[PDB]
Parts: sequence; structure tokens; C-alpha cells
Amino acid sequence: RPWSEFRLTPAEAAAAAALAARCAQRYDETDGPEFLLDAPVIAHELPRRLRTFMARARLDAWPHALVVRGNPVDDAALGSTPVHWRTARTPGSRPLSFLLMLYAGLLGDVFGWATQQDGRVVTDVLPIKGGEHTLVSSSSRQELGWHTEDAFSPYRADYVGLLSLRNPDGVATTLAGVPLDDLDERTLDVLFQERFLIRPDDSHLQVNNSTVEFEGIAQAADRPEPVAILTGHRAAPHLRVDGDFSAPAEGDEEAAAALGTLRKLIDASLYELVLDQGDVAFIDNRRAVHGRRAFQPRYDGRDRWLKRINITRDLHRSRKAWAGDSRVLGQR
Ligand SMILES: N=C(N)NCCCC(=O)C(=O)O
Ligand SMILES: [Fe+2]
Repeated sequence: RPWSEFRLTPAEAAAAAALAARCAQRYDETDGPEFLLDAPVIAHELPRRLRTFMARARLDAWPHALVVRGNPVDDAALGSTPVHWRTARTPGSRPLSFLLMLYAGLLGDVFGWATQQDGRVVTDVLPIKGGEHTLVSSSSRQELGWHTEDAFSPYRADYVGLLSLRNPDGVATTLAGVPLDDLDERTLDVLFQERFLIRPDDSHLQVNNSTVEFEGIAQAADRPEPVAILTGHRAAPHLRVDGDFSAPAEGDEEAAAALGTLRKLIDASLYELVLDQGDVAFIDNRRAVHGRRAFQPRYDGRDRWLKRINITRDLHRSRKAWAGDSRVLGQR
């Protein structure tokens, strides 16, 4: 498989769950400043075999994601899937949110955005009635097209963590790497040049938050400066693209041809990852784009529901976008 996979033994999974419950018992909230600081140290008490996997798998050159299977989730204890992300911090989902943050802490520094789900660090992915054909993760009937998370921003995550609270009908997350086996060197050269526009996605709009950082989003949408799609090593490039929000620099037809080719090659090599209940994936946001297949929402209380978190290897890389001393990014 193009991702690195780990399956917890029932004993390891039980121990991890017990640790997260202990944290849920001792701290007021996952996003509080206290638990943000402690989680990386508390995570040192997770099962050793898991810590070894996370430390090694992160350093391998190839995987598109790190996938951990086998966290128990009791649907009766969990309760119904929320109708909106606003009311999605239910008691039943609370221990699993702490669990996600513990796992996340093994990989880097977690953060949120001031313009996304009210600045929450642990966010929710679930279908929202009336929003089936939007370009955000609360869509359903319309496929969520492939993208680098927060492609518009230089402070975008290195890893995106997704923990499946439930997914009864096996709806697939989509993934693709750099199509290096098919890109010719001329097209590759052009993708490495600063000749592309990448605007902020709809999740950063005021309409997708509850009733100053929105100024910076407006500027990124109105006046995007040319950037490259590929960076770093030519034999293993890092990727920055959004299928629905990328464009060539104005009038640049060679850049346009390279992006058109890239779209075609990514469409053709897109593959599926089904996060069953209890599965956690940490997607390498520099090696891979991701999305989610179209699905018919239920709206009966058992819709697919994920908890999500953004992770950077270095929080100081984004200090320009710090609001205060919080873990919430944004600019004017
Ligand atoms: N091709 C796209 N739709 N890109 C934007 C994806 C939005 C997203 O991941 C979120 O809702 O947080
Ligand atoms: Fe995403």
C-alpha cells in the first residue's frame, strides 16, 4: 500500500483509550492552553509499539499517510452524529478527541485557524443538511475534490489527522501522490516555477463560521501572488495544489498546460482509503493531496463523522500568523 499501516492489539487500544479517558477526566477541554502544552508529554505514556511506529514511519521517505487501525468506539456511548460542527463537542465524542490530540502530539505541534470552525484545534467533519454540494468537508452528494489542506497558505499543516468516529457505509477518503512516473521533465520544470495562483478555500469564509483574520483571507483571494506547485527535491517533490482553487498566473499558457496535465495525472492515479470506525490517518500534506468520495447523506443520526486536526513540525514557522499566545493562525 502507498501508506504506512499499524494495527493496535486490543490491549494496546484499551490502554490508549484509558489514557485519553484519564485526560478527559483531568482537563476541561482539548483546545485549552493546558492540554495543548501537556499532550505531547502525556503521549509518551502511549503503548511503546505505537510510539515506535509513529517515530519511525514519520521518517520513512515513501508513505502518503500514517494509518492506525483498531481504536474501539461504542456507538451507544458515542451518541448521534451532530447536525452541525457547532454542537459537535458531545460528551460521547470527548475521549476520542483527547485520543486524537495524544496521537497528534507524537508527530508535531497542533494548531487551528481563526477563520475555520471558530478557531477550534480539534475540528469536525460531518454532513450538514443543505450543504451537500459545497466545496467544504461538510459536503456529501458532491465529491470533495482532491487538495493540499490550506494550499493557499505558507503555514499550512505538514500532517492532517483524521479519526473516524463512525463511517457505517464505508465512505472512502481519496489520496494521490506526485505523479512522478508520468510527468515529463519540461512539465516538471514549469511546476517547480512560481507561475500558479492558489486561493483560500471556502472553509475560511465568514459564512462557514459562527456569528480580523478574515481580512487576510480576503487578500489571499483578491490578490494571490504567484507560487510554485512543486518544491524541494526533483526526485521526490513536495506538492501544493488544490483541484478547485488552483489557477495559472494570468495569461501564462505554459503554466496552464502543466497544471492541466497535472490534473489529468492526479485524477488517473487517485486511490481510496476507507477509514472504518476507530481508524486514524495522518496524511502527509506535503507528499499527497486528499479528498472524499461523493456519498448520499443519511441525516438519521448515524452519518459518517470524523474528528480532525492540523499538525506542523514547527509552530515558529508560522509566528507571523499568531493571534496571541494561542494555537490559532491568521493575518490581516
Ligand atoms: N478542492 C477543495 N474543495 N478544496 C477545499 C477543501 C476544504 C477542506 O478541506 C475543509 O473543508 O476544511
Ligand atoms: Fe481536507
